Amino acid sequence: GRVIRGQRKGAGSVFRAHVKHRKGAARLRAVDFAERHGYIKGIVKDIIHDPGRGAPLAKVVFRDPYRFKKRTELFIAAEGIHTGQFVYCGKKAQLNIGNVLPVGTMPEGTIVCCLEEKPGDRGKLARASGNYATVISHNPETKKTRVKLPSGSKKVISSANRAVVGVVAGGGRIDKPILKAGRAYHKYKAKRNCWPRVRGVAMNPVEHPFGGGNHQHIGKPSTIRRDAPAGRKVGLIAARRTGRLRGTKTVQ
Amino acid sequence: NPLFEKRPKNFGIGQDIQPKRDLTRFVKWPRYIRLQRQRAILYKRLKVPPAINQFTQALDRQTATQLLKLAHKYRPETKQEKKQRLLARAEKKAAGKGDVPTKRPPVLRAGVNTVTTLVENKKAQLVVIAHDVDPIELVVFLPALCRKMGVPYCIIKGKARLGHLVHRKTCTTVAFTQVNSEDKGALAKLVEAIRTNYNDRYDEIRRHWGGNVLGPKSVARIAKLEKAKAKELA
Amino acid sequence: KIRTSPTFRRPKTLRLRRQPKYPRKSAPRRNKLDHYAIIKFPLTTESAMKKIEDNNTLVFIVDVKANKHQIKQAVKKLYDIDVAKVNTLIRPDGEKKAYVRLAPDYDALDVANKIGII
Amino acid sequence: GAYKYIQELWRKKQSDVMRFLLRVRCWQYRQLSALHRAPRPTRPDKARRLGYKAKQGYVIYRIRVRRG
RNA sequence: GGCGAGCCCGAGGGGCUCUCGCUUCUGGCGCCAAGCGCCCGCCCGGCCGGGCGCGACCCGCUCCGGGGACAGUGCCAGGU
RNA sequence: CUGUUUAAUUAAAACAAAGCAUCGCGAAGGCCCGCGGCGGGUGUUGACGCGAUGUGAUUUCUGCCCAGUGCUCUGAAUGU
RNA sequence: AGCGCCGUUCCGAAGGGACGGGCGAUGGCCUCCGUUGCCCUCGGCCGAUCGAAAGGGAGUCGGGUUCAGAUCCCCGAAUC
Ligand SMILES: [Mg+2]
Ligand SMILES: [Mg+2]
Ligand SMILES: [Mg+2]
Ligand SMILES: [Mg+2]
Ligand SMILES: [Mg+2]
Ligand SMILES: [Mg+2]
Ligand SMILES: [Mg+2]
Ligand SMILES: [Mg+2]
Ligand SMILES: [Mg+2]
Ligand SMILES: [Mg+2]
Ligand SMILES: [Mg+2]
Ligand SMILES: [Mg+2]
Ligand SMILES: [Mg+2]
Ligand SMILES: [Mg+2]
Ligand SMILES: [Mg+2]
Repeated sequence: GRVIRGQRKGAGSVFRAHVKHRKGAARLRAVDFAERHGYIKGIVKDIIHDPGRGAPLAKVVFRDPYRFKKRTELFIAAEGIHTGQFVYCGKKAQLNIGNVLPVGTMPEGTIVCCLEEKPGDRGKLARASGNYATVISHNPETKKTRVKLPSGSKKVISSANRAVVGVVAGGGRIDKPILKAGRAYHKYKAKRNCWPRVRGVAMNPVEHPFGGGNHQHIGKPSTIRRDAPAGRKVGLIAARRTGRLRGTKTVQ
Repeated sequence: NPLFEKRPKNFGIGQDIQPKRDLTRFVKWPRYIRLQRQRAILYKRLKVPPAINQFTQALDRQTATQLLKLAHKYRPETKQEKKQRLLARAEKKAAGKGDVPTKRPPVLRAGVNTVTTLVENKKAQLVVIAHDVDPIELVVFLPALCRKMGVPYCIIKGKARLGHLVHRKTCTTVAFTQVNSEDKGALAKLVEAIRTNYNDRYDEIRRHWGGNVLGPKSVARIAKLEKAKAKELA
Repeated sequence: KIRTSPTFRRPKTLRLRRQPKYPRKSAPRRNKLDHYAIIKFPLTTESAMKKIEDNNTLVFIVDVKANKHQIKQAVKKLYDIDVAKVNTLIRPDGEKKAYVRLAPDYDALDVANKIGII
Repeated sequence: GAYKYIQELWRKKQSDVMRFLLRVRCWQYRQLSALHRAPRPTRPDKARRLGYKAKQGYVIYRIRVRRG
């Protein structure tokens, strides 16, 4: 009869993201004439650590092509850039690490990251630390571009959206074991209040469909369909196949 | 003269900043501007019924001005001179002791109701209509009624311009009923050109369908496609 | 007519000054906090008399709505004496007590002898 | 006069000449606020048969409600 | 517009078809115009103080893109 | 293991823990809040991320059963 | 339905102020300046407002004084 923990997550009362010490949203520059009919050069001031994120944030200063003012943007620092390196943003920019340019111009097999789903989405895909997307196809007519995302999915996107070249800095971040609960607590304290993660079979039937019984067992098939109501989707959600995997999943 | 040199500024991609341009095509207009602007584009895109296509097709700048100069002689009598003539009437009546010392002056009739009650009884020699009316339904029925009654009807541009003669802000229609003996010929000379333009072509106007015009950005692309296809066929 | 910026703002229009055809109130109200209503009565306590001769300052129980400038003006208008400074405090009972220091040329003893307190 | 004509024309509001006008006016009113002031009634005959007279003191408001 | 590249015909040249302008060795600066051609009032055909255009091209019916008669919305019906 | 636990009968073998596995989701999305809006949390987020479960330092082991109950996928050949 | 609620930059004509120049009027010893009305040019709020007697926040110290006050009152010495 009581709302479960996974159901209380959507209320946003105490489960809000700790966004106090966040430096800024990681987004690219706005598409304009100086970007679609040439390129502009900017200077990287410094890279900083964003709490709750493994990818560093590089501050880049560009010169406004219309007003006398310097524009500061926060990009995702690709691995292999240093303070003082000139970063070029535009259509006819040279293919180098750090420079952003539309995917319709780069050749096949280009390892890029921080791209956009739609032209103007301003850097939404492949933003985690050490991830990249691989361009595999091109279409001159009916402009489309096939990319392979870090999840292995091959998605077709527009040929006008941009992507910075290179892999995100901070790779291999998951190779280190947390090695104790204190480091996990300090990690999740900057992200959000979701760490304790009490098992469902430990509590009572009032707070979870799995709790109860004199023996700490589930009693019901953990595989639950997609049509289950709120507060009922627990355990595996529409598990098409369970158990230890045998090779590659190869699912589209 | 010794040192008067030129400083050519390069306004390209990244040499110098861009100067101040018109930017009228990209300025963010208010909501009441954006609503009243795209209404014309909608009227041009949608296939308007043949009952609206009667309007937006009016007299040229010559015959309309001629009709206005003709109507300027039979304008409705203003309130100032109305009070003047009503004050003079009671005086000259006691002076001369006459029944009707002033002949009824021929004047045009204003108002859609008056125009309709005149054309239904066949009392109007001519009808002139405005097209800047916002609710078109108050006017769509009039051209068919004049076609059925056989009277000459003509549409003109500007309800305010139609309006100024009647001394009011907005006037929909005006009916000519009585014309002087010396302007009868000038009126009959133009009713013929009005009949051959509107009355005799009523079937073609009713069968004509306007609108259905795409934007230039959508016409240029289809022109490119048809050119590339013609260059492939031959 | 050139639009230097793509942002449309409200045009600076003319605003007429408020010219009332008739006053909403017939006559202005009388200032109740006058010079005689600012101060009420001096204190005759031993602590107040100690400040008379040893400090050349007077003690006055005044209204709570009066500030230092109003107290100074009321004293100058009522007793025709100069004022150095005024220290006001709200008593725990709700009244306001003001220590008003006279100028060195004036003596508090003669002011006290002239106005009641000795 | 003409109000009878306008009434008998508005009665058949499923023809093309009336459907086009209704659709254009619905689109125009969709962009405006939920409540605003129409300076003149869109249906003069319908306002007259309800009690609206063309004189000072009578106001016309246009307001939209959620269907359902 | 050739300070440019052309596949071609061709003696000078032409445009059937086209790429398009000028920021990539460097932790610097870059705005509120130089010039040119005209229009006024003041010093006898001069100085000073101002105005317009080109610089910075023209025309047009959506601010620019991506979907789109679908998605979503209201009502009803059947599953869970 | 350190840590937490029934204020006022329990301090534990219980809970939690790193670690080990599995499931859904490429944003017109996944999991939820909400009487209402293309309203809100995750999200100043983008698969080294988010959301939902099981087991519970390290080492070695992870046996056999899809019949049933659950989950998932397919062809308007095929019944209701 | 509604007391109203969600929403805080979203779908808003959401800058009422100033540097300077020009026209016009007014006042002070109309020599010279201070204002008012109008015109031109320029001017992103990161959206009103509230939110800390431990956060940020310019500037007072020494001696003496009462039955109850002290960086507050007096003397003397400074400062914003
Ligand atoms: Mg647990
Ligand atoms: Mg239990
Ligand atoms: Mg239950
Ligand atoms: Mg059992
Ligand atoms: Mg009115
Ligand atoms: Mg569009
Ligand atoms: Mg606890
Ligand atoms: Mg105990
Ligand atoms: Mg969401
Ligand atoms: Mg273990
Ligand atoms: Mg087993
Ligand atoms: Mg099976
Ligand atoms: Mg405050
Ligand atoms: Mg002291
Ligand atoms: Mg004490």
